Amino acid sequence: FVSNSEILKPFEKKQEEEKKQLEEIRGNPLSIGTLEEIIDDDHAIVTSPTMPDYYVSILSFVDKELLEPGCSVLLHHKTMSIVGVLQDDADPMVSVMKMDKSPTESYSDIGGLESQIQEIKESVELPLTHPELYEEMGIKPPKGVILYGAPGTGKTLLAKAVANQTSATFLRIVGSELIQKYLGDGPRLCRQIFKVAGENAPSIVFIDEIDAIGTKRYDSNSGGEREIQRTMLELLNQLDGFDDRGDVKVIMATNKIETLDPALIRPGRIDRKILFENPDLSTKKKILGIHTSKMNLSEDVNLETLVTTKDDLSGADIQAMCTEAGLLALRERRMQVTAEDFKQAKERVMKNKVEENLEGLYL
Amino acid sequence: APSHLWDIMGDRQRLGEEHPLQVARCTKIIKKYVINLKQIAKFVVGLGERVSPTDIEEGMRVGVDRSKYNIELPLPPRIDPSVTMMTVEEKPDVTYSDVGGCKDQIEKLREVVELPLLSPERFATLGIDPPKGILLYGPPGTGKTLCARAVANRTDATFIRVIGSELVQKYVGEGARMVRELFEMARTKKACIIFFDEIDAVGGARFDDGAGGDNEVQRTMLELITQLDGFDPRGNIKVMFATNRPNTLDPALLRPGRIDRKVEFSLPDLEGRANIFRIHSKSMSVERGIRWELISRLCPNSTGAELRSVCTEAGMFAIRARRKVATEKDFLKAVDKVISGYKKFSSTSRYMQYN
Amino acid sequence: NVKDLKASQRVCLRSDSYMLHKVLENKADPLVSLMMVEKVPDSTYDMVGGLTKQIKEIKEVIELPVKHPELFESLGIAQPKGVILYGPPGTGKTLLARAVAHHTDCKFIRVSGAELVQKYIGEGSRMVRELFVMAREHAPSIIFMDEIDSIGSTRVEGSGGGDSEVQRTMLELLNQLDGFETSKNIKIIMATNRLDILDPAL
Amino acid sequence: LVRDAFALAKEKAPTIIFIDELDAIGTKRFDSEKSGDREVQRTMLELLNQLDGFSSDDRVKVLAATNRVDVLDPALLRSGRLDRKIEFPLPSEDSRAQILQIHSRKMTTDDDINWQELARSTDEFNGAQLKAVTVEAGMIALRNGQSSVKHEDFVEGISEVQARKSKSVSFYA
Amino acid sequence: AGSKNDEVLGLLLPIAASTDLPIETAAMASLALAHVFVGTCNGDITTSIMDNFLERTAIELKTDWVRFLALALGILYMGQGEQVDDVLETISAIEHPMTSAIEVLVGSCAYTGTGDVLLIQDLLHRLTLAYAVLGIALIALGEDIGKEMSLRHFGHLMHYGNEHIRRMVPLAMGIVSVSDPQMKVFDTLTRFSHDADLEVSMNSIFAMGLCGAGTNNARLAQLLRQLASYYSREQDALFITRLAQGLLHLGKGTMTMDVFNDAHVLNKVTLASILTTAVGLVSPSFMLKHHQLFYMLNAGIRPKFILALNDEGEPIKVNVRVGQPVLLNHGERAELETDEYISYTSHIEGVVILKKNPDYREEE
Repeated sequence: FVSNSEILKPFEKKQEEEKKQLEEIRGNPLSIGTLEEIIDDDHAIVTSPTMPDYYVSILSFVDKELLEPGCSVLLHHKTMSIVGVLQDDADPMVSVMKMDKSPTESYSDIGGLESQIQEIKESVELPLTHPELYEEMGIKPPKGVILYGAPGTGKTLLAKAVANQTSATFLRIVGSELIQKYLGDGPRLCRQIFKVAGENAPSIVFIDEIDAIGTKRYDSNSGGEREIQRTMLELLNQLDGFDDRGDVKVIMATNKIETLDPALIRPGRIDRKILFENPDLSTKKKILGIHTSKMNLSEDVNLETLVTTKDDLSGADIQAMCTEAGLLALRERRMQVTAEDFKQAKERVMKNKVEENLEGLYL
Repeated sequence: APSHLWDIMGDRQRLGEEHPLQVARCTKIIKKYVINLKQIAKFVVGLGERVSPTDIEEGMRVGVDRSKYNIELPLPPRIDPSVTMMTVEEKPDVTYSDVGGCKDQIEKLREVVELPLLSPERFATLGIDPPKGILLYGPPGTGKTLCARAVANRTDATFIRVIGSELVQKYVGEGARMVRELFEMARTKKACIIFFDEIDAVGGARFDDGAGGDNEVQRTMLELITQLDGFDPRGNIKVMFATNRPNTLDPALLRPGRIDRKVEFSLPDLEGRANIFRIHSKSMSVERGIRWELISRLCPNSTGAELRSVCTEAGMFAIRARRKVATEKDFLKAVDKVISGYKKFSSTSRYMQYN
Repeated sequence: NVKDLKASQRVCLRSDSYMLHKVLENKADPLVSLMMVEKVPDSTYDMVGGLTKQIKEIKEVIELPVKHPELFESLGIAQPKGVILYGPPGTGKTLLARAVAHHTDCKFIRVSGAELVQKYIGEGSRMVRELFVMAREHAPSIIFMDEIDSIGSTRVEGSGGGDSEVQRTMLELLNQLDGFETSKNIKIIMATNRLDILDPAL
Repeated sequence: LVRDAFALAKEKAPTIIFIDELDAIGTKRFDSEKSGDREVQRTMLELLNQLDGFSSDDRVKVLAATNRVDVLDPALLRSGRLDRKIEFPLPSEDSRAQILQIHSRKMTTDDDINWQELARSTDEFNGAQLKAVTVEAGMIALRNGQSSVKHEDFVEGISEVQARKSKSVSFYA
Repeated sequence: AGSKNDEVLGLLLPIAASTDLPIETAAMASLALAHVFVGTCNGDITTSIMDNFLERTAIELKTDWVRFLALALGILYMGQGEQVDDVLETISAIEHPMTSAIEVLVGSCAYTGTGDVLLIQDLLHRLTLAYAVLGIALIALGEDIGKEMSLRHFGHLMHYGNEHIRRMVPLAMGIVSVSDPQMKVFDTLTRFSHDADLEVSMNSIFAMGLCGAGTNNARLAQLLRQLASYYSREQDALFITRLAQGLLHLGKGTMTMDVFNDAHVLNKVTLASILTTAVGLVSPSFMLKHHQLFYMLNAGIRPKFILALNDEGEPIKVNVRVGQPVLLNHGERAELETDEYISYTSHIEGVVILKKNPDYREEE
């Protein structure tokens, strides 16, 4: 009664009078354009998609902080005055960006790697989940981790489980997409990658399978060897010269990182170097049980029998046999996969599917 | 709430026929002003009401009315580039005392940059010329960029950091415009500092044979050298060149007169690496009675980036090893971890001397 | 009202009053630069002779989990990502990819790796993986790869053919389907000539 | 830009157009597949044609200054454009003594410095390296607090790092 | 604070009746007597306070010492229950504008912890005074639902035409946010940090130290450093801005002040500090006052700790992984976490006892 007269009454009166002004303020066409620069006198310059040029005064419904060079604002029809700023919704630019929310992964499927998980979990998941450990101690967590090892160890699933527990933005940058056909777009792409990751949350930056510049192999994209440095050094300047408090976490992994320029690795920012090797007979027993957990197995099929047959195989080679054994029984359409299918599946993977070279051997 | 106070002026600053101004540039001045529009159209007009005859200058953006063209208000030139507006930073986090060590490489930079800005009358007595440019390269990982942000803190003025890949654009010839964007603000904003990061991807002397496209990069330096040392000796502020590859740089770029003070970072010795752990001892947790001179002595000569990783990892042993605070035992484990354990790639440590 | 209005809709904008009048039509199926949209082709199994032995290989492998998604889900395995053919060009290996899309009632879409790289503001690298979105809104995709390598028309018979960048990128995008959407409706159909043309990662 | 430059040069009197850093113009070679070119070549063709047919008679004169002649257009040098070939060898003993002394005209010294003595300490230095000697000499007096630059400041300025100078507690015995 | 003594009836009681507040600015012991009896009232202490409002002469019309006596009755009658209505009827006998500020304070202290529609509407009607807004955030502490929803009711208080109400808005935000810092609270205090009225910005500074209680700086790093531009504009901005900055580091950053715990017990000692120091922080704040009013915060400091003993105080080591410490033993602190062993009674932080079973026993 008393408060409603001093709150609801003056508020509803000002809102109705404000809506009456919106007809004279915001016209029917409401032209827009691109903002170039702003001046402290409340006057700016806006360029419409038809490329005109005008100089007007900055009106209400906007502040000095909301105005940024290169944005889009709202104009007027006859007077061409700036009505206000128009925020950009439905992602900043690209809708296919790898940014997602809470993917599906757990720690049970990545089991067996816990020796290598403890290092990456403390440097990535720990400061995001429990920030009070690094902030109260005074130490600064590393700005990223790097992975190296033999192909097939399943380095992709190591960082996939981090995005689920952190429940934050998770980005992926393909190493083969770093370069571009047109010269000069290489650093323009990498500049927009850290720009989006820096605006919303510390998030995650994960780069996998970098073939860039390595042993050429792209004759349809010509950089002239000058685009090599400009594209790669752009990633280096964002991990060093760019001012950051340690929020941005950039992860790089591929088959062989030795061919890359060690200056691009930027030592001292990445304090975690994780190596991956082939698991032994004890670890493969736990990995085999993971892929066969959701699989229906017969009574004669033993997990310890298939592990003994496996020799010089990575984590990806174990899942290949479980997938091939399911396809062999799929042709006969059996509910429970018998033991004869696993015997024929393990032989075809290590023969036709997996080609084992000599490399360094000397028996 | 703030919009209601500005609606009173809406009957003037909005409905007026003045404000709808067409921005253009005056090509020719006759003392009749030939002014070229953005639509590729030109006209000739005189002065305005409040327009002063000395305000209009050759090659300056001048706004005119949309209906009947007449000069109304002048505007600052070079309105097209939006790129250099974001290059100016504000209040870098790295302070002047963040660089570890008493090394004299700090005293050389403050006298050629901070001294003429703070005390311009000190060198005016002897009538000398302060160094225009400087040189900082060093091996990667010595904290060279920390010294660049340390000078900007004491300067308390405009600081510009230019990326080596920012100068080269997606068109041929636009990189020449990028150079004039930097030096134009030098006359507009006095007593500022420009900085170049990774100038190797910029710097020329790539010769010719066999690539066929190397002439696009060298034209950026030919514009950069011309805008730096031209016919008219135009210069005010200090120019900083920084890269990790001194070998691939233009040997003419390294010649003096565009650069005077040359400071190359080196590996800190036992006394140099001692202050690196002392400046980090104020942070984290250090047990009372631990001598950091023995820790830096066991660690061989390496870059400063790997020295801060020792203190970072030293605090990480207490989690797995079940410790309260970082002790001397956990410090010895970091020597075999940060240094001896990481010896496989992922590092420089005097790896690249030239290329 | 605004309930019947959505993105990419051709409408009629009045002149004097500067207001919306009505809706004319929608946006055409082909988008961006070059978009190949073919739904329910005319190629069937009867049009392909002598490959019946190989038709059973592209049926119980490719076609089977598409029609019956509950098979590999019950068996505990994962749906196959992609299948590549090894043979000489011009023998009709592309016809087999268009014939299987008819029986599965899908929309056949090719991939030209030459035009996937353009230059715009924010769209520069979007065009490479833009074909992934076109397989999102429409689940029956069965993406097919075109412009494999040099058959002796163009030059550069050795080194790479440019497909190694697009093929390995599209296959990596399949991890987001099972990780986030938890369903994979996208399948990459590839082809080549020799065995050693592919990268060792594939 | 080239056509409009020489178009006014007739009405603007023999302004003697000066062009610096010619390394950007004069490259030709050939174009096969990658390494896109010919966009710069169109600028060269205007420089060659304007200085031949319709100009370069009396009031049209152009001075060109480049860095290295290893890469340029062999057709750019012609009796109708560039006649005299001028080389600037490194200054001699008596030549460096005069150059170093002129840069000190704006400084304050006791006139006890022997510039011919400093010329012998400078071995094969260009005109740019000579100017840096007077700059370093002024910085030594600031740290030492000297009210005037003496002779040992120029000698110590050479020992300081400018060109071909390293020191920094490095002794090979 | 927290102590109870019956010897104050012969020392501080007769001094408070000297009516030295409007003249000599003395006889402030009413604030001292509030810390004596906590949760209970007194007949002689309350009577001596009402005697100051009984004369209501021209000398007593000053508004500076009005709320000094109200804080005395607010602490004594805090949590009184249904017996607060009998006291409000006695105060309502004397009709003076000073009685409006007493009823909105003492009345809100007894109902603290329970939300009510009639109690909130009565506090909003008195705005057209300082503790009338703080009474809404005080009674909403006991209800976690009404605590988070009170943020939207605070932003609606800017509809008034007077700036004295707007400057009191951020003071209520620090009461509900004193436990844990929130992201939505930081966005609201940003608007009050920049204003033409200095009293609006200074009150928002003191609210930042209360909301960030329990830590040093999280999102407040750039917010406290944004106030560096106000040092040259106002000379009083030097002490006020740095006063709330020390509250985040109070007790070396480990100590804090909160009315909540694992047992959900509201502490009247902490409420006797923040509520008394909110209004009249410094001399230029609100009306003319002194610099001695903000020292009440030292009596409500509650440190966080975890400790284990056996019988006579022999130290026993536990295992608790928290922020620095990770896997502590003895003489450290912890929050919202226990050990892997079996405690005795509290099963929470602080000083506890460990009792091990003969089946599974793991010790040092």
